[PDB]
Amino acid sequence: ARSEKRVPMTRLRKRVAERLLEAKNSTAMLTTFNEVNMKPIMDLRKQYGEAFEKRHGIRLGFMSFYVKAVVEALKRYPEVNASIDGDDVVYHNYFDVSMAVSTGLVTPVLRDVDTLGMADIEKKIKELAVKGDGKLTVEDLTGGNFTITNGGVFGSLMSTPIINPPQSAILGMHAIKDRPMAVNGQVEILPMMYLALSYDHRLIDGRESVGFLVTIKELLEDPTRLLLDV
Amino acid sequence: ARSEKRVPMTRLRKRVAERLLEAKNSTAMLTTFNEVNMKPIMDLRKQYGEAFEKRHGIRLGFMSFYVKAVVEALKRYPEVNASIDGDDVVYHNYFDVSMAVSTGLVTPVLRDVDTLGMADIEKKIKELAVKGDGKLTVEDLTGGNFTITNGGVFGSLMSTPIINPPQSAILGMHAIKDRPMAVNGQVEILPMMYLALSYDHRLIDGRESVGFLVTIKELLEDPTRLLLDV
Amino acid sequence: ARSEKRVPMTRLRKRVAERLLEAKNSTAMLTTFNEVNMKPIMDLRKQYGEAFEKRHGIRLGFMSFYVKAVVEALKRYPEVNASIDGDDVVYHNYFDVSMAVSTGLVTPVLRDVDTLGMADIEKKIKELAVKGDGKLTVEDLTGGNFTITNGGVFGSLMSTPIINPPQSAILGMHAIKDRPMAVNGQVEILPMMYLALSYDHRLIDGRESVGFLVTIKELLEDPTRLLLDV
Amino acid sequence: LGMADIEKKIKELAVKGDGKLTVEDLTGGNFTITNGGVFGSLMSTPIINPPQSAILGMHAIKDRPMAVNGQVEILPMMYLALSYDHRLIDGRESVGFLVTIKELLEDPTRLLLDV
Repeated sequence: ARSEKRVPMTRLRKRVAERLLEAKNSTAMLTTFNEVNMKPIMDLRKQYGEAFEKRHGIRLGFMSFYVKAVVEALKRYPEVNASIDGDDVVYHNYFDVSMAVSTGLVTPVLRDVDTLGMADIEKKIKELAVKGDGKLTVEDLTGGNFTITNGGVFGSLMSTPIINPPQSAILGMHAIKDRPMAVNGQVEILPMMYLALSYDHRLIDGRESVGFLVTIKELLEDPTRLLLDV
Repeated sequence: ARSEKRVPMTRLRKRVAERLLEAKNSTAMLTTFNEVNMKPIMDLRKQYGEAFEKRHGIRLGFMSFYVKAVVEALKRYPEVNASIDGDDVVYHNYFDVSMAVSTGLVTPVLRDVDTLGMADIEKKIKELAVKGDGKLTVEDLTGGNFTITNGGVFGSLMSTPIINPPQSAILGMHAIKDRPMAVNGQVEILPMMYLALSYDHRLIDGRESVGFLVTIKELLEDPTRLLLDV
Repeated sequence: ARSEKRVPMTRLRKRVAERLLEAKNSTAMLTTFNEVNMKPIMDLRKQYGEAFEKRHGIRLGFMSFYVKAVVEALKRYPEVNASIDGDDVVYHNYFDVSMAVSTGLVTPVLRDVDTLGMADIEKKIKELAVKGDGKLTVEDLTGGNFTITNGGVFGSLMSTPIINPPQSAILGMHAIKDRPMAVNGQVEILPMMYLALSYDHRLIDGRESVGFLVTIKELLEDPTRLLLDV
Repeated sequence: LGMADIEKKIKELAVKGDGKLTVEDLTGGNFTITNGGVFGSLMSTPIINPPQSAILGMHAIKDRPMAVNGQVEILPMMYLALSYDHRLIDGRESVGFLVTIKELLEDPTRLLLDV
């Protein structure tokens, strides 16, 4: 009933807090943005949804497309898939991608997503999403070379994600909103989504950060490009 | 007439500078953005402007709407209305909102805005705006749980506000510009304004920061929601 | 063939890294954004391109327009053209503008651009761009009061540039994209580009940062304003 | 001088025309610009002011049909007369001198680009 209520910082919250503070003071974090047209993917889902479910027992969603795109990007830009280890740059020759799941929020790791099929990525993601029960073992919460954080779920237009050290970058998805867009001289309404790539400028430079995000944009706007490799 | 002019840093400027530098190194500041359609409010003002003035002797402006919206948001998200006191989280059971007034810029405090009527908020805001004469006593400049900073006045499209410790977040208004928008399958021009909520990620998390801003968006786009509480 | 590859941080990369990290911890960097309509300039270039080339032997591009606009802005806001020297504010009475050229990226300096003609600025910029051969002497890489960094070249929509100490601000250009825009009640497609001005809030305040960017916007949207001084 | 400045100085002299015009003001000058549109002057022949070599005469701005990219449109047109001492200034120059004026007046931006 008094004007101020002091509640002791729980050890967990206290640990997290220090982490976040050191995450921002240890790195030279910067953020680059871009936008993507979710029309193509949304159509793929409308056309092959049922088929995909019957044939794989798992629903086709956005995530597998994002993860597939991220891996191809990580493949073209190993710098973004590397970490800084004191006086070293540790290039990882594998592809583990951390994926934020609500619970606070937690970062379970999808391992070797470069070898997984979409149905598979769709299943694993569900596993972790489901384990968020509270049965998330730290053997699940460790590692990861890159992180993808969703936020559209809340109605997030655009924002600045915080890096997750020792990782070098983080990709933040946002809400898909209809937005007027110029398309071949004509203005048309498309389901647009902003992408935010925050990165450690100590390791990753402009050209790369930009190109990394463009690549994601390209492969998401026409998944077929994954196949042709253009 | 020489190539360089060295002017000694005035003690005031020097104090401020150190503050700003420690404000950014002490916290894990992040920024989340969104946009609002100022059409509704602008209409309320056109329709009831005169009436409001005659009946209250004060002009109806944007501020009272922003402050009312902020308080309701602060009410739904006490975390954003709390501070971090060393090893504590101090939840404030009252509603003081700092409001940046030009002069440098100064942060006078509106106290217990949760009990004020719009006419009242309109008057108090004027008082402080007027005292910016230079009769601003520190009994006015202290406290505040949250801060609202206007910048549209200069033509600011969008930007990143800096937190004002010990406060946990800050809401930055910007210029209202006509922008094509998709409205029920049709593109229409609306008076849009971007909102930037910068916050201390040590205390406030994504879900909250996002939801906090969405709520503001919702209540500003239809003030009636304040009444129905939806 | 192993999962991790450790490559020693080269001394150069190591020096840079420390710099970037201290650039972000020493200052209270903030970023303000805006957008510009590149239609006007693009037309000037289409109309007078040939003429300009024949008469000056150098092609007319965007850069000279940006630099001319920046100088006029720097002239109206000396604070942005000043540095912080320990306990001092060093106002520079000259106009050197650092310009990022790819090679990593390097910041050659254009000296006294306030006295240069567009043809001249076009030539000098080419010199440095060409010396990027790798014949860039540090007598070229030193100094600079402000920095302009291009990124549209990569497809950069919008981003946050990092300040280059001892400098106080940095202007980041981005990709020019057609975007629907409201123009006198009618929606029309214009070649729009976002501008990001990051600045040291220890020295430069909102009003100034905003106004500095608006001015750039104004002079770029109608170069004639440089002549009339309005 | 900046335009604002030229605008002020011109006013000074226009105002001193009080009758406080000192010959220290009335001497010199390399070229002369004479306005006449003020009276409704369509076009005319200005007289040179020796020792000067030429003189530019402005005239009334009148709407006149004009061909503009295959289409006839009404524009606020004004004739320019450049009278000059042919002993020193030749055709090519007199013509080019006037064209240049025409160009820079039709698009002031050209002053900036220098084209």
